[PDB]
Parts: sequence; structure tokens; C-alpha cells
Amino acid sequence: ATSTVTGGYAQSDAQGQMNKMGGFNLKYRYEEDNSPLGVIGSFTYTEKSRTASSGDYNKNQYYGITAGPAYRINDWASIYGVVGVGYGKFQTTEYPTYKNDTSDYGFSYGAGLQFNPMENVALDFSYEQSRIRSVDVGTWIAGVGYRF
Amino acid sequence: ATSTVTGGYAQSDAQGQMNKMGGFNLKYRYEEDNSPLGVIGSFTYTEKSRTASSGDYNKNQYYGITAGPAYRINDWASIYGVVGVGYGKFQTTEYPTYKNDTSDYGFSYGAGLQFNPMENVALDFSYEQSRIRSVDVGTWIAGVGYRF
Amino acid sequence: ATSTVTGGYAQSDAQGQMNKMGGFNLKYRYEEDNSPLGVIGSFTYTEKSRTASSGDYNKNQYYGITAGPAYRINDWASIYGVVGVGYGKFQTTEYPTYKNDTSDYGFSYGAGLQFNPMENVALDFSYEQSRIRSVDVGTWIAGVGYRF
Amino acid sequence: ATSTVTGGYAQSDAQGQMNKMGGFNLKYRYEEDNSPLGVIGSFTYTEKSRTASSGDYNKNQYYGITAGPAYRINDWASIYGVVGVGYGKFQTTEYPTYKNDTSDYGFSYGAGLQFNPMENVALDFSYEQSRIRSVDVGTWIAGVGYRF
Amino acid sequence: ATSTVTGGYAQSDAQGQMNKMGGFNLKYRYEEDNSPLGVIGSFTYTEKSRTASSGDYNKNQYYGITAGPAYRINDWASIYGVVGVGYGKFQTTEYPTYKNDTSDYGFSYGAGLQFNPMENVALDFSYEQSRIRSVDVGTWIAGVGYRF
Amino acid sequence: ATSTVTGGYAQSDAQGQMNKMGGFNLKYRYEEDNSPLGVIGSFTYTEKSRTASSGDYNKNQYYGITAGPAYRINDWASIYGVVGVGYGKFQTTEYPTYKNDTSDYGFSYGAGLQFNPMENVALDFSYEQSRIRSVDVGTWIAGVGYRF
Repeated sequence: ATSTVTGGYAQSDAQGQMNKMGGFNLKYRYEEDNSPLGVIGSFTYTEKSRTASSGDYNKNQYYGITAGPAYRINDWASIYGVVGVGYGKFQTTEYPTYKNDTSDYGFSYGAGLQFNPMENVALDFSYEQSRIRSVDVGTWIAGVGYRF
Repeated sequence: ATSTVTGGYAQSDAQGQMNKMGGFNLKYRYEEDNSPLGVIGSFTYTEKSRTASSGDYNKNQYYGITAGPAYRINDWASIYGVVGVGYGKFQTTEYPTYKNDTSDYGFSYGAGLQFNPMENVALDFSYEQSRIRSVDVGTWIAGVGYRF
Repeated sequence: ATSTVTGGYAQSDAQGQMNKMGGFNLKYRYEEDNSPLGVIGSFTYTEKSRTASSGDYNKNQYYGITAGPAYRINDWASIYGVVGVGYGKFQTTEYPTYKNDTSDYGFSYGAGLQFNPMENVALDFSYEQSRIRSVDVGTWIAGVGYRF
Repeated sequence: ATSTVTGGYAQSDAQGQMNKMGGFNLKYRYEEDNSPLGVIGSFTYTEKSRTASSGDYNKNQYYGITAGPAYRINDWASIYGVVGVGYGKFQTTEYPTYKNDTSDYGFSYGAGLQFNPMENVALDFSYEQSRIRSVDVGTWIAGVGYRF
Repeated sequence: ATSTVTGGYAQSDAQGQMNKMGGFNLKYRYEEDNSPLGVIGSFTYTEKSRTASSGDYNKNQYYGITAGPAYRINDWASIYGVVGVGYGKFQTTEYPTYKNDTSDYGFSYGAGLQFNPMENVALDFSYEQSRIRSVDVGTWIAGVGYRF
Repeated sequence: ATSTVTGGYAQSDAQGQMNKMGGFNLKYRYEEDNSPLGVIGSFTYTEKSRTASSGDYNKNQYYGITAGPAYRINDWASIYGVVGVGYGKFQTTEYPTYKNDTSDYGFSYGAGLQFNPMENVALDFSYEQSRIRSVDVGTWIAGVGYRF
């Protein structure tokens, strides 16, 4: 009966050192008109590239694909929790021509909320966490969209 | 609870001169068994290519991605309105080898109806309009499908 | 209100001779909290490759894309029926360099069931059948997933 | 010591029925300043596509890659003979969606001449023949270029 | 009988405003042991990208493919002249999503020299000029390589 | 004045452990009619893939691109030496989804001979050696071809 589609800026940060990996998030939620329980799917992508004067180049990409239950608390607030899979791809080119690329999948989970300040508008805020090998990647998301 | 999937022929026409740009549309609608309000997403794609004896070639493609509320009026009729984004890509090859390609996005909106002459069948008719720079693109769609 | 996502192993077998074509299936089902009728979409892909000492190589791929109604019988059992389209691609390289590739679409249908031994878990079992030219392809699927 | 590069129009014709398959040829020849014997390599590509009102579509492509000795007879005339490999790719889409593609290699040979009406100019005329399965493909070529 | 292969840095500059477009050049020359006249082919590629704080992005690429006679003056010096074709591709993305891409071919010519300070070593210096529409692109090249 | 084109089987072996990496080589040589010194360019490619019951997969590819002087000793024998660059790409997928890919370039050199048992035929035998990081890759080649 109702769908909400939001998009915004996402920012990841891993165990200390990889700095801030920037990007975006999209979410699609569905609700019934006569039940407070629905579902929400999320797509997050962040990245960062570090080049140089030397020549050494490195590029990190993070993908987060999650889904879970969403619960409407009142006409202007809802909360949700999501689980799924995180994917990271690290590229490194060591001057002048050595190239080494590694990728792996890991478990991902998250939780968020949505507010409806106007009935057809949504403000979305969530946090997502992924493990991937032994590196804990945490991402914060602030989005906006429409409920139709 | 119910979904309806329809597909058909789409035909676009822009501010006068680009002639008839032909193609297709697909829509996916979802309804609850106990609410008349649901949602519908639409995908439209049209195109046209003009070649020659000279050599000058041009190709225009239009993409329309929209979504919105659908309201069931009775067992055989429903109406919906959609909003989203239109995308146009104009290619021109000026003989013998000059190539110039331009693309942009714009706001899109539309409205339609669906009839169910039999309970598991749907007849879909809609009109979509996109702006894209200063060119108003209007597309008419007639589709058929199944409700399951 | 509820979604169930399952994945598993799929195994196809065609009119006698193509042996067992192995692969996978994914399904996405949606249910309302206050109606036993919902919908389920299915994606199946199987394949097989036969090489040699001689050199003759052949590769067969099968894709099945179906959707239909799902009906919840009680808290732990549901049944569904699906219809859609099957696609097959047969590749053959006759030594030392002749290559012949053929592909076509046909009608597909299937039926299955799902059990929920725990409320957020699903066990999925279905059978899918496709025609494609004059070759009847039948595929068996056993999957597992989560309901959220 | 000297090179000649020519390009022109090529036209193939196979055992009767495939009509005229149109396209192009490029050749690169090399000569020594103090020997009349040199070498020449050739690249030929032709094609034809037949569409419809019905829907049946077919596309034929021919590639010819050959090389051999070139002999300069006087300051304005040379003759050459080439051998190598021909490649043909036949595509057929039988309405509404059956697709069948076949390709194979075969022996190719050819012979030609070049005239130099001015010392830095060349006029090239050759004929190429390929077998490929049991289909004899014969191609005529008329090119022009520069000797530097 | 002898070949020389050199590579180096290339830098283009067009009618005033496009600044310095950086890149590389490769050349392959061939000589006979008993004639001072031979041939040389050249491949040049340069580029430049300008991004921003605003968002407007532009990317210019230049390709130069030329060939011509090379004349050995003594054991350590040779001169050559080349002619061929220049290709330029200008990309521009006007924020937030307008994209306009244009490309064309034009005549190219150049001239250079090579020194052999040691018999198996070469130092290459040349200048290339291309027109392309009405924009005169001039490129300077300094390369090094081996004669074998 | 004369060219010789040969192709054959190549087999690489690295410092002990990577076993036998199989593949091919192509060479193009050019000779003048009145000098025993000419040039020859070589392209070598070998590979090996190791899969499993477990799931761990690894794939190694080796590319060798070399060129150098060729000297004709008599009407039936010639010797040559080549230098250039070797490239290796090692892929490893650690079950169930970790992927790690590394590539680098290194110096390559080789030496060979060619016999002409008949004037338009050639038998080619060479050995190529590449370093690439700290791994010494040695490849043996036996080819056949035509002199025209």
C-alpha cells in the first residue's frame, strides 16, 4: 500500500586507519495501510582513492546490501533493523607497475529510523556495520525521500 | 497481496519536430487485498534513428523511470499518477566523421488507468511527460498484462 | 508486511539426453499481515559444459524467470504456483574452429511449497518446467532462507 | 626502405546466392631500395545485413587476412600473390526470438597488382578467394594509397 | 635490416587556450643496411582533465597516427618527415548531469630527427601538428630507445 | 625483402614449484635480400589453472613480448637474440569468496634459431627467460611457419 524511497550521503570509516570513505545510500521501504510492520531494503556504496607525487595509488570500495523489518511507531516515526552482506574491494598499484587487488564478502547489519515531517516526505538516518575479513567497517547515512 | 505486470508499445513525440520516437513500456503495480491504495512503478524507453544517402546519422533515445500511487476504483478500474525522472540521449554523426553526443536528465510525470476485463487480466493506458533541458517529451502508452 | 527470500540448488534435466544441468534458484515472496494471499517471483539458472581430449566443446545454459500467487495455509506451510519464461542457450565448438550458437525463449511454469519450521526461517521446494522449441526442461529446486 | 599503404572498397560474392557483401580492404607493402622482391599484408572485411517487415534478420560478415611476396616489375607496376585465412560469421534471428550464430575459418588466397602513376602514389587492384566450410567466397578490391 | 623503437613524453598545446595536454609518443623505424632511406611510423597520445569544486568536468584526448620517410645522414644522425591523421575527443559534463561529447578527425603532419650517440641507442625529438576542425594542435616529443 | 612467420607451442616453468604453464608463441622476422642481418619480434603467452573439490582456484598467465637482431648464417640456418618485457598475472580465489589478484612486469630476454629445410619453410626453436619480481620464468618454444 505505501512505498518510501530515500537517498542520501553515506560515510564509512574502518578500524582506525582507512580514513573517511565517502558515497551514498538508497533505501526502498514498503508498508501496508493496516499493519504497522513492513520491510525495507538498503543499498550502500562508499569509496576512496589516494594517489600521489611518487606514483603509488590505492582505491577502496565498499558495498552494503541489507534488508529487514521496519515498524511504524506513529504517523511521523518508524524504526527498522537490517541484515545482509558487505563487500569490499581494495586495489593497490605500487610504482611503477605492480598491481595487487583483493576482495571479499562479510556479514552486514544495521539499524535506522525514518521521520515523516509531512505525510509524503521522509527523513532517513541509519548506521550500518560490516566485518569483511577482520576489518570492521561502520557507515553513517542521512537521506531524504518521498512516501507515495 | 496482488501484483499486476503490464507491457506494451510506447510512442513519444517532442516539441513539434523530432517526429515519432517508438518503443515500449513496462509497469509493475502492487495492491493489498484490503485497501484500495497501492503503488505502481513504470519503465519507458523509446527511440528513433535517421540515416541517409549523404551520410549524416542521428539517433535519439528516451528513458522514463517513474513511480506513484495507484487507486483501485472498483473491480475493473483503477487510476494512478506517477512522478520520476526522464533521460534523453541525442547522438549525431556529421559526415564524414564528426560525432557529437549529448545527454541530460529532467523531471518526469505521468498518469494512467488500468481496466480488469477478466480478474487476472489488465489493460493499461497512460501518458507520460518529460522536460529535459527545454524540450517537452510526451509519450503515450497502451499495454496489456496479468494480475496474479 | 512480510518478505521471504530463499536460495538454493537447482538441477535441470531435459527430454532424456542432456544429462543433469546444475545451478541455483532464488525466490522473493511478499505477504500481507492480514491476508493469506501474496506473490512470489523466482529466478533460476542452471548450466553444463562438456569438453574433451578430441577438442569438441559444448555449453548449455538455462534461465527461468517466473512469478505467481503464493497462499499461506497455516503458520508453517504455504503453496504457490508460478508462470513466466524459460531461456536456453546452447553453444557448440566443433574442432578445430567451427562455432555454432543457438538461443530461444519458451513458456515456463512451476509450483512449489514453503515451510516455516521457525517463524523467521523458510525451507523452499519447487519444480519448474519449460518448453523452449520442442525440448521440455524440468528443474527441481531445494532452497532455504529468511522471512523478515 | 619504401612502404606502400593502400585502402579501398571490397566486394564479396559467395557461391551464387548470398548477394553482394560490401566493405573494405587495407594493404601494407614493404620494398627494399635494391631488390625487386618485397612483401605485402592484406586485411579485408565485408558484410551484409537483411532485415524485414516480418522480423527475420540475418547478418553475414567476412574477414580475410593474407600475406605474401610482392615483385616490382618496373617503376610503375608490381604484382603480388597472397595466402592466409578467411573467417566468416553468419547470424540469423528467426522471429520472434530464435537466434542462431555460426562461425568458422578456412584457407584464403589472392593475387593482385599495383601501379605507381606518380612515384608516391599507388593504385591497387586484387582478388581474394576463400573457402570456409564448403562456401567459396570471392572478393574484388580496388584501392588507392601512398608510397613513402 | 635494422629497427629502432623509441618512446617518450609528448606535450600538446592548441590555439592558445586549452593549456598543456600531457602524454606520450612511440615510434618504430626501419632501415636497410645498404640504403640511407627507410620509414618510421609514430603514435602519439596526449590528454588533460579539469574537474572542480563546482562540479563541471572536462576531458580532452588527442591521438596522432603518422608515418613517413626517414633518411640517415651519417652514423649518428637521421631526419624524417611524417604525415597521417590526428583525432581529438572533447568530453564536458555540466553540473549536475548534462554531458556533451564531440569527436572528429583531421590531417596531421610532423618532422623530426634521431641521434645515435652509441650504435644501439637512439635519442628522438619531433614535432607534430594537427588541425581537426579549426583547432591547430601542436605537440612536442622527446623520446629514447634502442636500435637493434 | 623476405618475411618469416612462425607459430608453435610454448611451455613455461618457474623457480621450481609453479608446474608447467602451457601455451604458444608467434614470431615475425624480416630479412633483406642483400644483408644477412635482420630483425625478429616475438609474442609468447602461457597459462595454467588449478581448481578443486575444496573450491580454491588459482590462475597464472605469462606474457612475453620481445624483439632483437636475427642473423642468417647460411641458406638453411639463422640465429637470433631478443630482449623485451615479461608480464605475469596471478589470480587466487580462496573459498568461499576471497579473491586476490596480483600483476607486475619484468625484463625478458631470449635466444633462438631457425632452420629452412625447404626455402619457404621455417622450423623455429627458442628459449625465453623472464624475471618479474623475484620469480625467474623460463619458457621453451618449438614453432613452424612460412618464409615468403
